[PDB]
Amino acid sequence: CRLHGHLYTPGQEITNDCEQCVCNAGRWVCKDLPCPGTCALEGGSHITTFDGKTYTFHGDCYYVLAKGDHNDSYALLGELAPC
Amino acid sequence: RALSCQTLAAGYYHVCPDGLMDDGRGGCVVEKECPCVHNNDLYSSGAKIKVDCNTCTCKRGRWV
Repeated sequence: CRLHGHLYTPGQEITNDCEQCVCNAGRWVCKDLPCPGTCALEGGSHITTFDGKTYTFHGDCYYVLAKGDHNDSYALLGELAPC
Repeated sequence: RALSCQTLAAGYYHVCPDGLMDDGRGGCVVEKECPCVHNNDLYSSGAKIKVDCNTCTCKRGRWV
């Protein structure tokens, strides 16, 4: 197999970002690995969800940034207002 | 406690009296006859709209 250069033998394993793979007969076989997610609020208004999806809003209020769904788990808000 | 048919699932963390609430259209409305909003368009209860293969219905301020 090959992966950005190095010629991997048929049976050498590797650890990818969130998965680990093994070179099969010409193809890789990958098994998923746990890894967290991140939501970012940068600048005045730059929102990156846990699934990428970058966008800009420019709001003026308190907003539900992220709240647990069951009944009570938690609730993270934020104040995006003109400055 | 002042709901507006847009903060129903918000939580009301931080005019219409108890019971009746604002609908975003005008005077206060009951929860059953609360309208729906989609793409900045206000649709009354029982309205029908399709999404590319399906059909929807504004039932109680939500879409079925």
